[PDB]
Amino acid sequence: TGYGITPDTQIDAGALRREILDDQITMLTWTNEDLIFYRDISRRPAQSTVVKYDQYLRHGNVGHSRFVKEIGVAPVSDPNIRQKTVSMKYVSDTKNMSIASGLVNNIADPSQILTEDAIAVVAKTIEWASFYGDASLTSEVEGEGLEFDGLAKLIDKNNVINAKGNQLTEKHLNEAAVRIGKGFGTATDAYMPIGVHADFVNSILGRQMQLMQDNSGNVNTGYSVNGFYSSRGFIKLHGSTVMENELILDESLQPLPNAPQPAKVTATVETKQKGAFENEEDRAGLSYKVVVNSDDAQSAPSEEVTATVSNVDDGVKLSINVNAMYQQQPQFVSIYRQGKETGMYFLIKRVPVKDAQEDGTIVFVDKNETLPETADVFVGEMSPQVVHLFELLPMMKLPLAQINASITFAVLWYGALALRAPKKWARIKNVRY
Repeated sequence: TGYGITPDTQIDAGALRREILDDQITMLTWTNEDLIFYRDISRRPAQSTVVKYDQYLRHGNVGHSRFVKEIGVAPVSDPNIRQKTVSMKYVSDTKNMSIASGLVNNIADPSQILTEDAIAVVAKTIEWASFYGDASLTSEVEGEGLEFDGLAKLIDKNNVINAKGNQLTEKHLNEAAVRIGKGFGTATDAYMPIGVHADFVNSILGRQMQLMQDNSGNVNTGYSVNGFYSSRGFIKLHGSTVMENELILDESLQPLPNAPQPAKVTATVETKQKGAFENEEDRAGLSYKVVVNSDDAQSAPSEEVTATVSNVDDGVKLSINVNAMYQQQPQFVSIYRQGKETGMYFLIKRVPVKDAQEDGTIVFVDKNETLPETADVFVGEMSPQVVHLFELLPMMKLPLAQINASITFAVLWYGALALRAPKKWARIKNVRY
């Protein structure tokens, strides 16, 4: 009031006559441009039913048999198997504008800030849909609304485990490049996260020292590493800055979301008291922290291996984390994710396994793998004949019908990601950040 002002909290019950100011928004987040794997994947349409056919070769029999005197035996050529892969439908849109707050005075808003929020949220859910989730066998056998994953199905012989999270020693990349060698192809790219492509620089390499006749003072230091080449020359387009699963919001940011429509918090996983049979050393005991119930159609337990087990490479496997799932229908729970321990050290959770759901009673999960560090980096050949993204209908927006004098709103399809060469690509696990 009166004379003298500031800092004064502008309630006019706390204040005087003076006129506050305001600005243009400044986005600190993942942007749209900052997505990469979704930017470079080549894309062709699948005009189809949600399925389609992919026709795929494996070759003849040569050996000591065929060995040439007069005639052969049975010139049976090939299997040529065929493999479908389904499309998937994943618009995620709850958009609203109160005709009140669309018509008042604004900041540049909203129906541009909304379309951005949409096209961004879906077109991120694409590449995240590419890097992790397979079709998790759901409440009962079928596909699911989840995109049959880009790199989960890949793993057959190409995942070179780093027995513990270690550096990228440039020997591993070489190994994944000869693995993709025997698959008749030459790995041209690499990806994810930016918490490796640094620690592949600041930890290991770039420590050549040039102590020369060299001027005092002004000179650079350090090293910036792209264009690695081993068997065959390539680039690492790398450092997405995106991980969703890897860092679980199961941290203190854990928030029940309307436990009405959020399936009931899982029974805090039955404590293993881990017994040592399955491949492992003799680990410690294991503890459990009651879960924080999660979004539409998923419940996620927490702990895995807690106290003493974590001295290097004991391969300590929490024996039975038995998740007792009891739910009143909200969305009958499907994926019950065991998101493993805080880390040996820096306490924020991680995500070892999304396990599709069957027992007939409590889910059973043995453990040790991948646990817990930021891990993957994905090397292989991106080229329209190898990693290929099927767009049933491109991203569109359709309006909807009004009831509450709000306005609903939507974006639309993407479809699925199909490999033509499930062996010509490679992913290595348990790197570090």
